[PDB]
This record gives sequence, C-alpha cells and structure tokens, in this order.
Amino acid sequence: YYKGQTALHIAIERRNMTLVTLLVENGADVQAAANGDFFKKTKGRPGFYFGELPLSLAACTNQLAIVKFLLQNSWQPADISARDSVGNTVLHALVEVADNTVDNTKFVTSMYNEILILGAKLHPTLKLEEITNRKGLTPLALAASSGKIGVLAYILQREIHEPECRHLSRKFTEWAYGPVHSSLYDLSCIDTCEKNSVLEVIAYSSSETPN
Amino acid sequence: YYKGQTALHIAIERRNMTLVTLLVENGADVQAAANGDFFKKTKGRPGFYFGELPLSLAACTNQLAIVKFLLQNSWQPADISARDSVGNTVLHALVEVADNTVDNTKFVTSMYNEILILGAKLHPTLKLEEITNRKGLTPLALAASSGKIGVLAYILQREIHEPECRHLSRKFTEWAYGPVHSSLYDLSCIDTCEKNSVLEVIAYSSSETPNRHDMLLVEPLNRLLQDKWDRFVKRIFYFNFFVYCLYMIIFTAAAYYRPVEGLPPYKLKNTVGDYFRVTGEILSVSGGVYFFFRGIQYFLQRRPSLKSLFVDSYSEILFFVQSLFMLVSVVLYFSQRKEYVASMVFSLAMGWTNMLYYTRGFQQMGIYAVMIEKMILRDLCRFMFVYLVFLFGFSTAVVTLIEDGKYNSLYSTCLELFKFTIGMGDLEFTENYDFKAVFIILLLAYVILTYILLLNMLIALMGETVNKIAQESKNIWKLQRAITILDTEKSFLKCMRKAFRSGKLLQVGFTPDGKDDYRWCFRVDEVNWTTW
Amino acid sequence: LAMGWTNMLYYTRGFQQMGIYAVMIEKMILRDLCRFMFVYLVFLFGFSTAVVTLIEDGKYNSLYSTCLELFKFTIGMGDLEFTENYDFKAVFIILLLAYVILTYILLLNMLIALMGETVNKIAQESKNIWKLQRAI
Ligand SMILES: CCCCCCCCCCCCCC(=O)OC[C@@H](O)COP(=O)(O)O
Ligand SMILES: CCCCCCCCCCCCCC(=O)OC[C@@H](O)COP(=O)(O)O
Repeated sequence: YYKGQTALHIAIERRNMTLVTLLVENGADVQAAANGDFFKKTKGRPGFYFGELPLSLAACTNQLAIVKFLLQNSWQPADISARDSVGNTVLHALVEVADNTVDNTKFVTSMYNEILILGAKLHPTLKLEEITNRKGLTPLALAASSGKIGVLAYILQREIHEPECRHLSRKFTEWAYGPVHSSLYDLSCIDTCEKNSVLEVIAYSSSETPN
Repeated sequence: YYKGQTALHIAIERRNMTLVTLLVENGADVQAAANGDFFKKTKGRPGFYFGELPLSLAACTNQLAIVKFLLQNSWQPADISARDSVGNTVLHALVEVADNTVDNTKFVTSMYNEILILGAKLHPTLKLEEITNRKGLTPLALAASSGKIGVLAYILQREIHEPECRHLSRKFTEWAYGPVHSSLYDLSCIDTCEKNSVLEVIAYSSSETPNRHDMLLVEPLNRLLQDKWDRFVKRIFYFNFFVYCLYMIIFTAAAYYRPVEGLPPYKLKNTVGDYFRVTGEILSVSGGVYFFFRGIQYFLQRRPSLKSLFVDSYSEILFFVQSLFMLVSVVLYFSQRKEYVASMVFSLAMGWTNMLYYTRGFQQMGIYAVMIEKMILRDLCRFMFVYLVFLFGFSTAVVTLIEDGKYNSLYSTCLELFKFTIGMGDLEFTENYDFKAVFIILLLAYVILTYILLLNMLIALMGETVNKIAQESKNIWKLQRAITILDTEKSFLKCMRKAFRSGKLLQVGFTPDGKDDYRWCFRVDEVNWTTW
Repeated sequence: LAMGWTNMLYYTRGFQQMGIYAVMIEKMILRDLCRFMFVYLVFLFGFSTAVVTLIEDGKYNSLYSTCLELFKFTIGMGDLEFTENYDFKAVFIILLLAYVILTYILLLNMLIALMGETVNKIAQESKNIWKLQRAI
C-alpha cells in the first residue's frame, strides 16, 4: 500500500546529497505526491507524516542544505506554495511534526524560519502564511488548534534581524532609550477574524488539546 | 575449612597476569573446584561467592584480559560450559554478584556481554543461556527470581552491533524510516514455558525479592502486560466482576428476608416467596463452597511462608475467611442453633466489603484500594496498640473511681469513653461517685491525650509518605494487575492458547547454522527525533 | 432554587483568590467525587445490610432507616445504642466498631492521597485554569 512512493523520496530520506543531485540531474519530478496509506496521517499506528511531497520530506527531516538545493536548483525549480491532497503545505507539515520538546521545538522553529526566509526571497510578491488548507486552517491556526506551544510561541514573537525581510517578523521595536525599550506585537487574525481567530480557537478547543 | 583452594585461584585474585601465565605454563589445572566452606553461598556471614571455578573467579573480579587468556590459552583450553557442584555457570555467578548498583550494574552487564560473545565465537554450535542449574533456573530466571533489576533490564534489551552474533541479541530493528523506527523484542520463555517463565517467576515471588514492584517498568514486560489485558483479560475480568456482583445481590436478598420463628431449620411453604428464598440460600451456599475450594487450591499450590502470609495474598486470605464464615454458618444452621445469623451477617459484611478486590482494573480506584491495603497492613496495629492502651487505662481509672450504678461495669465505661472519639462524648454521663474534680480532670486529660495521639498519627503517616505515594502505589497496582492477568490466563485454559503473545516473525532468517529460526517477536514502535 | 443559589459561584471568576477556590471545587467534584464515593457507598451499604439482617424487628428493621443511622456516624452523630431489638450484642457492637474504624481509615487515605498527589500542582495549575476560565 506504498503507492505513490518514488525513488526521489527514498534518496532524500537517506540524507544522500550527491545521490539526490544525480537523481534530479536526469530530470526527476519534484511535485509527485505519495498517496500510499503508509504516508497517511493516522491510518494504522505505524507510519510517518511528512506533507506527502519530497520538499516537505526534506524540510521535516533535518536537511536544510537539501531544501536549499531543491528550492534553488537550475534543473527544475521546486514549487514552495504547492498544496498536497490534504491541503497541507510545508508550514503545516512543520507544525504537525512538532511534539513540544525543547530540542524538537528549536529544530522546528529554525527550519520554519529558514523556509520562510527562502520563500520570501524567492517570491516576495506572494503571501505565504495567509494560505489555508482544505480544513481552512492557517499555519498559526493549525498550531493553536493542535496545542503546539513551541511553534505558537515562536510565531507570536518572530523577530528578524537582517534587511529586506523585517516585514515578515511580527515583533518590532518602536525605540530604545537607555535600559527601557518599547515593543510592538502584531495582532492580525488574533482576536477577531470572522472565520477563525487564535483566541477563539484556543478558547473553544476541547480538553484533548495537549497544553 | 578452605579445602579445595588452589594457588591458581590466589594468583587470579591478586590480578597478576604474568604470574598466572607462569603458573599455567607448567600445566596448572583449570577445572578444579574450591569446595571449602569459605567459598560457599551464605554459610557464615564472612565469605565470597564466585562460582567455585577459577574462570568464574576471574570473570567476577574485573579481569577481562585474564578471562580472554584463560579461554584462548594454547596450554590447556578452559571449559566455558563447566557446571560447578551447585550447578552455577559463569552467567549464574555474574547474576549472583550483582547488587543493583549503577557502577556494578554496568560492570556486570559489560562482563556478561564479553563472556557471551567469547562463548559464541568459540563454540557457536552450543546454546549457552538455555542451560539450567540443579535448581533448574536459567540465568534469566535466576536474575528475575533474585530481583537483579539491572541484569534483567540489560538481557531483555540486548542489542549487538557487530556481524556474526546478531542472533544472540534479543532486540532487533525491523526497519527505520525517517525519525520513526519499529523494534522487535524476543518473548522466548517469557510468558508461557510450562516450567518457569519470567512473568510467572516475578509475579509469584515473595516480597523478600528486593525490587519486585519496579521490575515491571521494563518496556517489553509493561507493553506485553498492557496488550494481554486490553486483548482479553479486560473482558474476562469484567464478566467475573458482573457474576460476583450478581452473587452478592442474591446473597443479600436471601439473607435479608430470613424467617423469624426460631429453632431452625424452617419448613418451606408452597409460596413463590419461599421458593425464591430457598433458591437464593442454595446459590449463596454454593458460592461460599466454591470460594472455599478455590482458596484451598490456591493455598496448596502456592504454600505461603507463614511470614508473608498477610503482606502477600491479602485478598485470597480474606476471601477464604469469608467462605469459612459461610461454612460455619451453614453448619450451625443445620445444627438447630440461632448463631447462624451471627456467622451469616459477618460473612455478608465481609463479602460486600471484598468487592474492592475488583477495583483493580481502574487506575484511580485501584490506587485507592492499594493505599487502604497498605495502611491496614503496616499502620493499623502500631497505631492501635497505643490508643487501646490509653483507652483501657483511663477507662479502668474512671470505673475504679465510680462507686456503683449502671456504669460501674468496665465494659460500659469503656464504651462511654470510646464515644468521645466519634464525637459523641458526654462529660456528664454519670453522677454516682465522689470528687467531681478528679472525674473531670480524668476525662479532660483523656480527651486531650487522644487528640494529641491522632494529631501525631496523621503528622507521622503524612510526613513519612507524602512523596512515596506519588509512584509506589501505582507500581504496586501494576503488580497487582499483573497477578490478576496471570491468574486469569492460567485458570482459563479451557479456551486453549487463545490470544497468544504476538505474531510469528522472521527477524534474522538464518542462524550460524543453515537452519532458519523464529523468535515470537512483539512489535513495538517509537520515535526519536534527536540522535540519528 | 438551591441550584441557583449555589451557582452564584460562577461569578467568582474575576477575582483571583475566589476564582482559584471555585476552580479547585470544580476539579474535585469532577475527578475525585465518584472514585472516592463508590468505595464509601459500598462499605456503607454492606454494613447496613449486615446490621439490618441481624436486627429482628422494630422501627429500624427497614434497610433505609438503618442506612440513615449508619451514615449518621460520618457526620459525628452516631449512637452505638440506637436499637435493642436483636440478639448477640457482641456481634452488633463488633459490626458497628468495625464500620467506624473502616470509614475513618477510608477518609484518612482519602485526604492523604489527594494531598500528596497534588500539593505541588495546585501551586500554579489552578491559577492557569482560572486564567483560561477568564479568557472564556
Ligand atoms: C471476627 C472478625 C471481625 C471482623 C468482622 C467483619 C468485619 C470485617 C470487615 C472487613 C475487614 C477487612 C478490612 C479490609 O481491608 O477489607 C476491605 C477490602 O477492600 C480489602 O481488600 P480486598 O478487596 O478484600 O482484597
Ligand atoms: C436530583 C439532583 C440532585 C441535586 C439536587 C440539588 C442540589 C445540587 C447542588 C449543586 C450540585 C453541584 C455542585 C456544584 O459544584 O455546584 C456549585 C458551583 O459552584 C459549581 O460551579 P458553577 O458556578 O455552577 O459553574
């Protein structure tokens, strides 16, 4: 029941950069999705969710160099806004794979920051986070609903200290006089949105939410 | 009494490699055993057990190089399967010498791994662990019986990462995709063996075993118990609970409607109510007899030591006592006596209060019942002797003071004094005496002393155990559930080998011999994002 | 009317201390009451059935009245001599004393258990639940 599995996914899993480069040299496809039951969310206790796309698999598997190579290859550019069958993008997969652990939390936030920066640089004209899946949940909304404390904590306090990407960050410093400095937090789609707000989602979530 | 001691043993003890080589150059014997009393297990507090063989002495004494030299010498090869007088081999000695300490545990597991690897390489055709001593206990069985947590934990999770010896390891990795990889555990001689299984040995071991409670924290054991439970023991246990509840309801109904004419037995009238009463009484007596017979069977099968009779088997003894009360009740009932009422009410109260045995199977209620058991065992007598001394002394004093009247008897005064403990004291319950000052002082002193007594009671049993109850009660409950599971499995063999441990798997496919093997694995899944 | 008056506690949220108090009451009523009441009811019903079986006849021969009298021991109003229409006073006294001792032991492990397992969590968990309540 592994239908949809491709050798590219296997190569990416094995952390083989050179072998991946050789495989994609001939023109290996990158938008192919693995619809096999083994790659589904929770059908059967065994399994592993990675977004059903090779780029998402690389992102979730601690391979930043492979992600960069896939995104900025000269053979076939890799789409970053691609939405799989369940409507989950790279950010959604990163949210899913988190388990609210210090090491995993740091890993996931670092990978999220890197992928967001790369997406902003590649296609600044495209808004990335605002997108929604078939469930109609934004990555922040998904993180809040699933109780991923680390991801939500990072997103609500994003701060980028390099030029041309400050607009992505949600935290800004109005000024800093002496030892006291004021800070600004972005409240977009937080309290009132008419579809799904973070406060509304967290408030009405069932107790099954971990935290 | 050092008879059997040889200079080779002394040389090995002194950690002298060169001197040992010189001694064995002339052809020093290696299979000689030291049968002197000094080398025995526990004859006299001084001593040291090392397996009674020089190779075992070297193995237990932190000399791996000497062990290798002895095993692979060109003068006289050293036998590794040699069994001493008590039937203990190298592995048995390694199990014995462990004291369940982190450093000693690491030492013993490392030495066990090295000796096992060497034995496998030297004579791969020979199975080593499966052997048994005169007691008929395998090294794993011996470790489980003696409560050596470290050795058992290592053995149940053995993993060898070099070729030609993977078959020795008990843990295998079926595959590893991304950050999630499945694992397989070997269940050979673990749950059912017909001679001695690890679960059977640990379950029925007496409380003298150092660490019986926490040994079930081992991953394969815990997961296997949970799986067996959720597979069939939950349903069997619920059915048993329902049947027992119906029994108790029927018994209560039969007893409540007992006739009042005197001088039993009573002729049964031709009425529906009489028929129902008679059938209920018959069912109650039958259940009592069944409980009595099950209790006798258990007592013969296990044979407690008469010292752990109460700490262990606390529920079987209570059920047996209830059945004994029922039998005495019926015996008196047919003997034309009116004390069957007393015996029956005692049995009925015991039966209703024994419904707590079925709380196990629910975590919270099980922990609650376990705490009740622990108190009734190890606090009630100690905290009741003092209170009874105080009560009896003050009651004797007061009754001595009283001149005459209703309360001049000791029993009535004891009852009145005890009434102060349940919040119903009087302080003026009599006036037939002299020296009201003395009476008031006695009563006030008694009240103050008993209140102080209860206050230190609660302070003591709160301070000394507010921390242990965090997990010790849960561990005891898990042990209790394990006992229940094993008893249910063994008792209900009528369904043949229904709901076996797990499926059949081929982990390695080929052993050093061309023949294939299977090890009745138990699939387990885990995730480890870090440390790939 | 009783339910309405006792539901005024819903408005305690909005004051930190009273809110935490009401939250603790809620947590107990949810996750401890049934578990710690099943055992007590089993004990009470069993001993009441025993005593009523022992009694021959009279006012207290009914199960309900005997259950009420036995329960009166828990609120500090037991009698230990509430009836005399029976036989074998030794058995009656033993039953009542055993019931009293068992129920006192039961309450003592109640308090020990729910104190030991949560003396630390209540430091901040109740405050967090109250903050969630206020957010709702
Ligand atoms: C002459 C004998 C005096 C006792 C007369 C009848 C009253 C005895 C009441 C029961 C005494 C034992 C107290 C007790 O702890 O039982 C409650 C059970 O949960 C104990 O655990 P389990 O479920 O029976 O295994
Ligand atoms: C047949 C029904 C039996 C009950 C008859 C009426 C007596 C019921 C008394 C209230 C029972 C619920 C106990 C309780 O906990 O309520 C107190 C409130 O602070 C609970 O929190 P909240 O403010 O109502 O949200």
